[PDB]
Amino acid sequence: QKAVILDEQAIRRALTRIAHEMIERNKGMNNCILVGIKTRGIYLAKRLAERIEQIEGNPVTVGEIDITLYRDDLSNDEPLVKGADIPVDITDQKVILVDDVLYTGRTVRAGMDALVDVGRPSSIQLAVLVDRGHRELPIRADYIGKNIPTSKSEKVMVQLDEVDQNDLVAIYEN
Amino acid sequence: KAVILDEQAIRRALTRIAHEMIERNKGMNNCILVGIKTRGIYLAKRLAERIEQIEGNPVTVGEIDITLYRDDLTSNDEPLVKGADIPVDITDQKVILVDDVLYTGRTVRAGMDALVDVGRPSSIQLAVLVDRGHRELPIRADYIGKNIPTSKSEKVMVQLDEVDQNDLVAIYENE
Amino acid sequence: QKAVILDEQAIRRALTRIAHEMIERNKGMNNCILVGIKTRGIYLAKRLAERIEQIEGNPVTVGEIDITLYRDDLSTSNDEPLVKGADIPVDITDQKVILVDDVLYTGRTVRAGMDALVDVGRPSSIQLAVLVDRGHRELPIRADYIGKNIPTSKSEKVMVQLDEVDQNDLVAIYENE
Amino acid sequence: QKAVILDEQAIRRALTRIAHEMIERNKGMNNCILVGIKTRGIYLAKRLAERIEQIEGNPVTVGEIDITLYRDDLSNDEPLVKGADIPVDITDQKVILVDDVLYTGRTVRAGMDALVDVGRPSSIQLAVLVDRGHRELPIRADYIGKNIPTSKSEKVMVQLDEVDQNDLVAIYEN
Ligand SMILES: Nc1nc2c(ncn2[C@@H]2O[C@H](COP(=O)(O)O)[C@@H](O)[C@H]2O)c(=O)[nH]1
Ligand SMILES: Nc1nc2c(ncn2[C@@H]2O[C@H](COP(=O)(O)O)[C@@H](O)[C@H]2O)c(=O)[nH]1
Ligand SMILES: Nc1nc2c(ncn2[C@@H]2O[C@H](COP(=O)(O)O)[C@@H](O)[C@H]2O)c(=O)[nH]1
Ligand SMILES: Nc1nc2c(ncn2[C@@H]2O[C@H](COP(=O)(O)O)[C@@H](O)[C@H]2O)c(=O)[nH]1
Ligand SMILES: Nc1nc2c(ncn2[C@@H]2O[C@H](COP(=O)(O)O)[C@@H](O)[C@H]2O)c(=O)[nH]1
Ligand SMILES: Nc1nc2c(ncn2[C@@H]2O[C@H](COP(=O)(O)O)[C@@H](O)[C@H]2O)c(=O)[nH]1
Repeated sequence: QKAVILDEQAIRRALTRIAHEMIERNKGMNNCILVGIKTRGIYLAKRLAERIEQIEGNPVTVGEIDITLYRDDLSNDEPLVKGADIPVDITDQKVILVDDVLYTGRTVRAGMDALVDVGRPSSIQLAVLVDRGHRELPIRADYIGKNIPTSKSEKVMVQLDEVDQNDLVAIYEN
Repeated sequence: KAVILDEQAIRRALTRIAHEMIERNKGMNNCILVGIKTRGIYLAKRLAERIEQIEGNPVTVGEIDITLYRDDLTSNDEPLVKGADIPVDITDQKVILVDDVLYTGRTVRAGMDALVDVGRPSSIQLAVLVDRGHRELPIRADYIGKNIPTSKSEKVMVQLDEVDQNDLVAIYENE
Repeated sequence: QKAVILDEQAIRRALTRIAHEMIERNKGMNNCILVGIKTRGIYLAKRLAERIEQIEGNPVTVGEIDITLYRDDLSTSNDEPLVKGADIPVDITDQKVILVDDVLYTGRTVRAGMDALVDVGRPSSIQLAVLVDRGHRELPIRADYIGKNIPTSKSEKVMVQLDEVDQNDLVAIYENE
Repeated sequence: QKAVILDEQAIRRALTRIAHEMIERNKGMNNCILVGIKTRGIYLAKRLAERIEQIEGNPVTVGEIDITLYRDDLSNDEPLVKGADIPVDITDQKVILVDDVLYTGRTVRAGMDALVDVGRPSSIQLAVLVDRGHRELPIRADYIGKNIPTSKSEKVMVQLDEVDQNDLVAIYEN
């Protein structure tokens, strides 16, 4: 069992709204790059970029960051960057990280630290489809599809058509 | 004096708000916009046109007019409804009130009451271009163009093309 | 079957924090009156008043509002809270009034309370403190002071127990039925 | 000058309220340490620690992080950690960073990086007296004395008695 929170239509409308928020807050998307985290983040980033191209008429560059969980186990797991593929110079550019779910914030901090270390973007923003709460760092998403309250024993399933052959956000037990 | 939104920023805020309204109401079926006073009504019409463009269905726009009444002896004026024109039945429908500036919240409270003498809507939401803070009632906007905390000794000037021949939001010293 | 969200200590901490937020935002609680809604709101208001008296050294006046649900459109359609009585022992004109309730949900109860106060007096402002905000607002109303956000799903509600009313202090979420 | 925002009394009330928030959210402040950034942050952390102990009778440890702005030209400056004095093991502990003003977020990110790398706290929170907006990273304060959006062309003056012989927060055109 699992409670469906967003269906395909609700995902589409949240992403469309997010695109218009990005255009609003960046005053056009000139000099902005989207960088998706991991598989689902990258597909979200591509969906946003296509939407923005359609709205403004200019392409938006999309990069990728890969992040993987390392364990003791010996426990605090640690996400570490395994690779980045960003096809343009980010220095003095606005970078928007994109991910499916925000939870502790540790994945984004790794992504942020990587970008800040390797380039000097003028700013880094964050867009997520879901914020599930329970942050363990002072990190917040600038753009949020849906706030989904959860308990620690719950997990959010994000399905995307490209990866999963369904567009759906649902909450489930472990 | 600061300019806070220029014409382009106003347009992008209203476009975003339209998409927010479609999102949260899951399509703007069974949802009506009601504008407060002159500028709110024009903002409501702008939002309605945008929504029609996005979803392909018209959205009904109503109007509420609200006048300030005053007593003798900074404060104590009371906004009262002086007319409403809502062209459809609002009972069991979602209504979104629309205004330019949220300040004390007293004007919205007068509008919220009025709505309830014309239908029992299933819910009432509020969209404003600017929230300037200093609420005197527990009222909040659900959709906000720009959140702009101000001092009591400041004022927000909202100009709209339909009324003022220019689109702008700026803050100036009340003094 | 319920999850305890706040125990007696966490309720005390939230209310203590709320008292300090009130003092901060009102820059002292001079010319402020607390008005509790229904039974549990009133007891919360009294607790908050006692705390504020302790912090600032001056008593805070507490009033009461009673509010009851009426039905039926007779077609079922949404119930309407109406004010049944109010006991406010001082003049509120030009005073700050803080409404106090246990749980904020649609906002309709507070709108009735607010409409009443604004009608019969002309306070300089009205604020709202609640122990719990459960979400699902149907009106543009928010609490100024909030003990705990406890979002509820469709089948859930929030149980609030207070020592004065329930012989125990606890906030828990439960499945209705 | 352009505006006062907090006088002494307001600073005292905001810090008292913050202390109560910290007791509430951390359920007492057991296994929680405050770390002040730079001179003014450290004085704020000390005021908060003293208040917290008075409320429930439990002492709070205060550490210090020093952070200096490095420049590449004589507006992309970089705050770097110059020193830290953390007097207890922070592994599996909650840490609260404390500063006077949050602006771009880059100072906090440097401080965070300094903690997260050199201890493994269970979480890191942030308390500030003023949030002045214009963030350039997805960083937010958990505790805020006063939320004060500003233009890039104004500065926030924070005066604290320990240093400045006056308590005040004000905005200045600069
Ligand atoms: N689908 C899903 N991903 C999660 C969930 N919690 C964490 N994640 C994954 O882990 C990262 C977020 O976790 P955090 O690092 O913020 O704790 C994201 O890359 C996300 O894909 C969840 O509840 N559901
Ligand atoms: N244009 C402008 N209108 C204001 C301002 N403050 C209040 N108002 C107007 O008065 C109403 C809101 O004031 P409130 O009733 O919320 O105090 C709105 O209808 C708005 O048009 C302001 O600072 N600028
Ligand atoms: N950026 C900026 N904000 C101001 C100025 N004056 C007032 N404000 C904003 O409005 C609030 C004023 O609230 P007051 O305490 O004056 O009622 C401040 O907290 C701040 O957020 C100003 O000169 N510049
Ligand atoms: N104990 C409790 N009371 C509730 C709950 N939901 C609504 N209420 C009660 O109903 C009123 C608020 O409901 P509203 O009018 O905001 O929909 C309050 O007076 C409160 O006592 C809940 O989940 N638990
Ligand atoms: N007093 C003051 N300090 C500031 C201001 N802007 C940044 N800072 C200092 O710089 C840090 C925050 O800047 P950030 O790194 O967030 O851009 C804090 O350590 C703070 O003391 C300001 O406007 N006034
Ligand atoms: N109240 C007030 N806020 C200001 C003033 N100047 C700037 N701000 C705040 O700072 C924000 C950003 O300023 P901007 O970066 O757009 O110049 C404005 O949206 C506004 O909230 C001012 O003179 N008074």
